[PDB]
Amino acid sequence: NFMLTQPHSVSESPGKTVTISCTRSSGSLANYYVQWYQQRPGCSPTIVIFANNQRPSGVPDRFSGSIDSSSNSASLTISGLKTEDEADYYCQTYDPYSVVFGGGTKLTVLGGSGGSGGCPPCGSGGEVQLLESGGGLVQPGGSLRLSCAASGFGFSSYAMSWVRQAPGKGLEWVSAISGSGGSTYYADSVKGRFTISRDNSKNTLYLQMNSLRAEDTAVYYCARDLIHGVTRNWGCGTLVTVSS
Amino acid sequence: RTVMVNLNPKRSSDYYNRSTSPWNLHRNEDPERYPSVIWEAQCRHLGCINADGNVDYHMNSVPIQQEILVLRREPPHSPNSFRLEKILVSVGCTCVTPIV
Ligand SMILES: [Cl-]
Repeated sequence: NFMLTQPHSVSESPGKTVTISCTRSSGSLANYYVQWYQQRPGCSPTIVIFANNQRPSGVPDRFSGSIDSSSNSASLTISGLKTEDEADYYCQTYDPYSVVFGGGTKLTVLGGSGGSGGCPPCGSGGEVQLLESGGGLVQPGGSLRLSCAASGFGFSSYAMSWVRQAPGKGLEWVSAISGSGGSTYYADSVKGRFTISRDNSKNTLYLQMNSLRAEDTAVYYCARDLIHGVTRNWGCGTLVTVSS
Repeated sequence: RTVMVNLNPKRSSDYYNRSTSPWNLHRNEDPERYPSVIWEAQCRHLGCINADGNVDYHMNSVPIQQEILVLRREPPHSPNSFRLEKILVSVGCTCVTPIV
């Protein structure tokens, strides 16, 4: 479909402003909302900007987002940089059939230390709870079924998705399903092997993984989406290892 | 506890056509059920129609799924009274936005 290109890394001094840009290779960027995620080392990702420029409660107002339709790009801007802003920032958007993450931009706040951050909670806060399970070790060609138990919201009113991350690598969208379960979407490399489904009376999301491959090794996250392609909340992940 | 009891939407409504989240109507027939015909909404698009008439993926068409009362045949194929069941049906579609 398309790719999102953001720099591998950027550095800037504390107290200064930094902008991270993300260029979309194909399709018109202005047709689809752009999200930005912060992920500290060893933590789950958390939303900092959704729908191009919306800021959730709890995100400091030094974070802002914008889009530039003529260059087909979106930007995250951090004013008044603090050491706790040092992290990996991911852009994300979508088209009618797929969701795409950028490679992640690692932001270094020069000066070394003078702060920290800490990890977010599982479910991205509030009453929203997403608890993954089913991960384990499997042989190539094997099968595994992941489940995600949701609480704290009207589950059948929310599109849901699976996103995975191999330790030390980037976010990769896996699969998505509409609130009713009537529409499903798949990354190309998992089509014909993975099946996403949901049981709305049990508040549960499933991912059936057949024909497992070594490259399928990753932490797999459950995610609640406000619409297709706009992720608002993240689980804490379950680990899937595929090895001979 | 057994108790006694006696005796298309397009006809009067074209919201299915004029909604920013328009839908088609599926005829769901079941003679072993009363009412025999249920009309089930299927949203036409993932996105919603915007002010230019175009499908817009900044929002989604979503169905409104409701449990409703029906009457079925307690002994199958036997029209000698029946059970009272609840079924989940799409009654229409609305447009959901991430901006609230
Ligand atoms: Cl795809």
